[PDB]
Amino acid sequence: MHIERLAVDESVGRAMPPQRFIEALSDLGVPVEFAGEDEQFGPGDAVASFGHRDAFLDADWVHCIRAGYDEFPVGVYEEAGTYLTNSTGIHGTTVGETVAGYMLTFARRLHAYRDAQHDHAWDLPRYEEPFTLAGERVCVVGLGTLGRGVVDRAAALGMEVVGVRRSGDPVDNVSTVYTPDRLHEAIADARFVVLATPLTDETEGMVAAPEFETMREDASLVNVARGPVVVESDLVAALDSGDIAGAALDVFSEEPLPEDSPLWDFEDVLITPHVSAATSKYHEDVAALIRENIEKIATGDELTNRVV
Amino acid sequence: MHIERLAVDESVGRAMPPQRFIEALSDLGVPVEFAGEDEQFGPGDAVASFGHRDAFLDADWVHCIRAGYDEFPVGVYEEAGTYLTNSTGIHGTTVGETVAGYMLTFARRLHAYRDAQHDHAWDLPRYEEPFTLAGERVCVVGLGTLGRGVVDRAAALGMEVVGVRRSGDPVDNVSTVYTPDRLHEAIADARFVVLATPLTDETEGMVAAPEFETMREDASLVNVARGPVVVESDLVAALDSGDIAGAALDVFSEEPLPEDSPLWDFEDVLITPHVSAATSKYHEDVAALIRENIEKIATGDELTNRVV
Ligand SMILES: NC(=O)c1ccc[n+]([C@@H]2O[C@H](COP(=O)([O-])OP(=O)(O)OC[C@H]3O[C@@H](n4cnc5c(N)ncnc54)[C@H](OP(=O)(O)O)[C@@H]3O)[C@@H](O)[C@H]2O)c1
Ligand SMILES: NC(=O)c1ccc[n+]([C@@H]2O[C@H](COP(=O)([O-])OP(=O)(O)OC[C@H]3O[C@@H](n4cnc5c(N)ncnc54)[C@H](OP(=O)(O)O)[C@@H]3O)[C@@H](O)[C@H]2O)c1
Ligand SMILES: [Cl-]
Ligand SMILES: [Cl-]
Ligand SMILES: [Cl-]
Ligand SMILES: [K+]
Ligand SMILES: [K+]
Ligand SMILES: [K+]
Ligand SMILES: [K+]
Ligand SMILES: [K+]
Ligand SMILES: [K+]
Ligand SMILES: [K+]
Ligand SMILES: [K+]
Ligand SMILES: [K+]
Ligand SMILES: [K+]
Ligand SMILES: [K+]
Ligand SMILES: [K+]
Ligand SMILES: [Mg+2]
Ligand SMILES: [Mg+2]
Ligand SMILES: [Mg+2]
Ligand SMILES: [Mg+2]
Ligand SMILES: [Mg+2]
Ligand SMILES: [Mg+2]
Repeated sequence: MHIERLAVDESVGRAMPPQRFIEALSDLGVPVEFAGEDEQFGPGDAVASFGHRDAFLDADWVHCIRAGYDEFPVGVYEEAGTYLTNSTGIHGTTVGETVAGYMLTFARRLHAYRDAQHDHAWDLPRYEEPFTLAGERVCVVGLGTLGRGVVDRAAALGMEVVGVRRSGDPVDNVSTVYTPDRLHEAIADARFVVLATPLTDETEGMVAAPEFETMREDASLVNVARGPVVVESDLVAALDSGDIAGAALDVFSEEPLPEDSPLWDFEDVLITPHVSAATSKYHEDVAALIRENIEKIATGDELTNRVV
Repeated sequence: MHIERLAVDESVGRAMPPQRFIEALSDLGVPVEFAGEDEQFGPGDAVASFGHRDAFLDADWVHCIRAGYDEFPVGVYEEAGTYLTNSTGIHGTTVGETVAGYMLTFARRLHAYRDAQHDHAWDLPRYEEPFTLAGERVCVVGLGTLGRGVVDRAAALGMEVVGVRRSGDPVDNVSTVYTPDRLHEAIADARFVVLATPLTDETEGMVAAPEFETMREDASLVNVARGPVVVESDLVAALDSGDIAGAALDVFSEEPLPEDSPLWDFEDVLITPHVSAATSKYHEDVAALIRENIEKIATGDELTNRVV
């Protein structure tokens, strides 16, 4: 399979300016070209894209610039003979730092202080409100690149770390790992529950009213995975009733989050606009994977992060 | 010395409910009692207090429940034969976590997102705005309990750490230690400059217009020390002119921060109301110091954290 061109789909703009990425891929050994949204593809084309387009099935290879490839019809790629790769492996530091930032925000009450800053108010916390992450329990659901980025930072901060993954097998810096049919055992005693799984048939709606019942009333949910891993209306109901204390949410069942969502209005909810993995160097981070896979395809080696 | 009672001055309420601290010391080996602000003291009395009262000079021992004793008349304690101890040693985790929180808030843009949350606005950052702490440089000025709490967390997050202390001697997790006469060299290339010194003769007004000139235009100041280590009007001017990018400020020249201060209104300033060390377990953390010095008094050993 003989790549002659890398097309950079305009949808990459949802993560990074296309020209920054195109410039990062100079010296690839094939030309790199911008592709607008209604262009055609053919043999010899590789495409780098955020979203899926059916026109891509005329190309030889699509590199999805996201870790999560849930919006791509994987079955149709195989039939068309188009390779599909993803960008898992590059988001550990960005998302790990954002999640550490969410947990420290809640522990040290930074968000409440920011609210007060708008009012020029010197509002002192109640004695019980500020706490330390050190000594507190976090459950990380999904123990891959994202989850491990969270775990390693949580462990370094002195948290007790448990988690969940498909295999249930051990992970460094996780004291106890559970399979997904022991999720309720994993989350029950945690001060924070972090979601870092792909969106699949299995994970869709994982976290719903039963899970919020099981969680501690003083616990917070962190979702940096995909919105539909949570049943969003159940999350709203749990927040309304005080079944849990709050949440840090980067992803939602409808994005952008509608202006009329109830989720904006809770003091102890942090909303971030699907930017937990944002970075001014995303173009370099993704370019490294493209260079790697170009070499693999050129030499007949197995592609890195091949989905189908 | 021979202690028969610990009085808990009501001013401890500026950090912790007095009854919580009294009850935490129910097995100390001497009785512990609430003291109101106009009580008198005598031989055998120890007193725990946030601030100084002249009535305490009739006691044998005052434990200041703060690390910083700059509002105590140290001179006069020696004359009265009253021992004075402070609470340095107990704020590393709380302040370390807060400062990691500030830094992660700036890197990951969480404060901007909080502001947008109030407006129900899905506001995407500029491409260049989000970055990672990993790989960025922090200079920690003061390498004691606070400063080491910052250092260790910064280092674990992948930062390059340099710092400043009086002795110049190496410190674990600091790549390069400078003496205070090389402050300008220490700060010049740092993305974050963190202040963690006591307020002394030498430290007052350390950070003023010339230091803001020296610092990078993209850098942020963190002050968790004392407000007067900074020349506050010079900080405002520096922020206005874009000499530095922003600041996380827990302490100020005048506290509470006056409502007319320009500091409240900068997007890239975080105001917190002298709470970087706040904790729902402060009672336990201070109690541990009392228990340690009661053992020292009983055995005739030197007191821990003795100021005079
Ligand atoms: N918010 C953002 O900007 C952002 C950025 C990047 C990624 N994401 C999302 O995060 C997802 C994960 O990315 P990643 O790079 O960390 O993926 P990854 O490295 O493939 O890790 C996935 C992890 O999920 C586990 N898992 C799968 N099904 C599970 C289940 N039912 N319950 C519990 N754990 C389960 C896997 O278990 P095993 O270890 O046993 O295989 C693995 O530990 C992506 O698919 C994407 O949706 C979000
Ligand atoms: N915001 C808050 O709520 C909060 C909480 C606790 C403390 N504080 C403030 O923080 C201060 C430090 O507390 P701590 O427990 O960390 O004290 P500490 O353990 O005694 O450490 C003080 C450090 O400052 C260094 N130092 C002294 N003069 C300096 C100078 N001119 N330039 C640079 N470094 C200098 C000392 O250097 P050497 O090691 O070489 O002697 C030491 O490393 C307290 O005095 C208090 O004012 C604030
Ligand atoms: Cl949903
Ligand atoms: Cl109480
Ligand atoms: Cl000043
Ligand atoms: K094809
Ligand atoms: K991975
Ligand atoms: K383990
Ligand atoms: K619950
Ligand atoms: K429960
Ligand atoms: K007790
Ligand atoms: K005395
Ligand atoms: K100390
Ligand atoms: K060192
Ligand atoms: K000066
Ligand atoms: K400057
Ligand atoms: K400069
Ligand atoms: Mg409140
Ligand atoms: Mg269920
Ligand atoms: Mg609202
Ligand atoms: Mg090879
Ligand atoms: Mg100077
Ligand atoms: Mg204002």
